[PDB]
Amino acid sequence: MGMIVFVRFNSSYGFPVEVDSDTSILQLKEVVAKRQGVPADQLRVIFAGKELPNHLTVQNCDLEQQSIVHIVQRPRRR
Repeated sequence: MGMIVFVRFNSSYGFPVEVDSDTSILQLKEVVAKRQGVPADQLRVIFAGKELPNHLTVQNCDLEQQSIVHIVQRPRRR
């Protein structure tokens, strides 16, 4: 109980985040906004070829135990 999803932000590897079925994408983004000092509205979550919107929750999308997501910043100088 209590799932782990790994979060990769500007790194080659993702850190473990305890989440559950009710955790939303916006909330997950907020863990990174607080770690990087960047606003959550300038962050996006990409998972298994899908950029996931703020309101979706874990039980409402394909995230499962130990999924790894890639959080990127927008806008960001390329």
